[PDB]
Amino acid sequence: QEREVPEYLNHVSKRLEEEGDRVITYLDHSTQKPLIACVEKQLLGEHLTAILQKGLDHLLDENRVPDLAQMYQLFSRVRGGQQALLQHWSEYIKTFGTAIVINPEKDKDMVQDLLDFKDKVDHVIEVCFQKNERFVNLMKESFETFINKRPNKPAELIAKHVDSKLRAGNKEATDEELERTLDKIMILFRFIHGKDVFEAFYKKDLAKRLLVGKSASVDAEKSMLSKLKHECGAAFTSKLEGMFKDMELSKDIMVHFKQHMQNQSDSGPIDLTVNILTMGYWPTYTPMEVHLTPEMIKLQEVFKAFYLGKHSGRKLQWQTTLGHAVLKAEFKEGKKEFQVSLFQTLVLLMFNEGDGFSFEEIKMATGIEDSELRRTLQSLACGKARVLIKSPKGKEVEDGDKFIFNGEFKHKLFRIKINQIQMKETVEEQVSTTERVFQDRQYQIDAAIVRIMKMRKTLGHNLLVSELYNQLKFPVKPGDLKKRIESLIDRDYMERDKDNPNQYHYVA
Amino acid sequence: KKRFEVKKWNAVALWAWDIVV
Repeated sequence: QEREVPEYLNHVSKRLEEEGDRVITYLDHSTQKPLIACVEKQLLGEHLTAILQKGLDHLLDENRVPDLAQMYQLFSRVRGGQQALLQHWSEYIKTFGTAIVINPEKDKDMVQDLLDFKDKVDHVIEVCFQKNERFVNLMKESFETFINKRPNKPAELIAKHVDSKLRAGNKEATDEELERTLDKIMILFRFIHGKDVFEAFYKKDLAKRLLVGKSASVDAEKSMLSKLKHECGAAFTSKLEGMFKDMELSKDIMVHFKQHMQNQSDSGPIDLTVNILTMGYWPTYTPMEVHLTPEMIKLQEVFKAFYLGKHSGRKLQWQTTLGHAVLKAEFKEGKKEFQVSLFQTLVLLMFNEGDGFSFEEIKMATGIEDSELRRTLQSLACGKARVLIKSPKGKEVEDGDKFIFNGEFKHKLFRIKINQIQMKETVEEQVSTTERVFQDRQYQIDAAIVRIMKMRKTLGHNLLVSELYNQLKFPVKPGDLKKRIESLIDRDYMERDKDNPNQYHYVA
Repeated sequence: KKRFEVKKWNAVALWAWDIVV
């Protein structure tokens, strides 16, 4: 009640260490153990909360690994002080994890902080708790109890950060670290719940990663398929391996077509490339109304011709906007090459035939929807206008864009890769990619509950929730439980047993 | 020949079903 909690802890440490040698020289061994028992009651006995809540969490936040190990000793010797240690420090885990994801204004940085708290608690176990396992039990319990509460802020932020770690830079060439931080991804986000939204978003992420730019490594994606195969269903990693098999099918079609133009001897500059896919293992894509230069339409018909062979049973529903393409660009003061997107490639295709178009037939002769075309003009316009030049300036954009293509263009590099768009995405794009999972759980829980009542006739709702939580990779809301109860009654697999929702039957 | 001379068009797309449900 005079010194600080760490000061009193060091005093207790040294004063207990005093009482040994008193016996060692002169006092009695058989009263050494009564002496330490009494003294430890006098110092540490009956003070296992006012030392062990604040002065625990205070010196954990200060993270003095010496005194944390000191109190670990000083409360692993004592009568039961490690129980107070486990409870106070585990509540400390829950709250000091909870100081991340419940913050809706602070979603720009969540994943790195989660990694940080994971790292800190791991280090406090491995030295400050000296690889005891009770602490690990409280850790995992506390983490899962925490993240059952917010499922679909983290898994989406986590998916974006997983994709961010799946980028090809010049800074990283040791994928061993990215293997190790990938191991931390798997282990740490096994605490994070709602993995179906992460799963579908990772379909979106491999789409946005292959379709523009290039991935961090081949073995990185292979290791992720093998790792995410674990901890989820074995029919939950059928689509991803289907992605890479469909990519190999498209490459084999590429080899076949290149061999079939080996005797036609292409020397022309105009290229067509379609990597074709099936809708069972990929993100779904529906064509949107867009306008294509008629030679591209000729290439579409060529694509039909080479499409109709090789496992016929095939019928066109083409996409002609989702790729990125390399293009040479005429300007004054040099001819450099652009790596750009099809939304912008059509823009640049019209800025060959003339300079002087306006947003009316830029809206029309592209055909591009408003949501895509605004963000198309947020790249290389709404700033840095030396290729396209848009009459509204700044973040605010009005419907009056007047364009005259610029002769002037300056940069110090070749292969001018100015392409945010397809390695970016919009808010309602994310929201819609979430709703394609929201009322997609419907058939999942439908199948699960029809199988349950086909297995056990009576099951209260507080047990249906637990069987579903056992079975599924995401947490099911109480609203969705009412939703499936009512729809099962609509399709005659439930009857309310005893005229209340307490129990049910499988009678129609 | 043009203000962008066409060197590469590349696309990703889906091959679709053709059997009755």
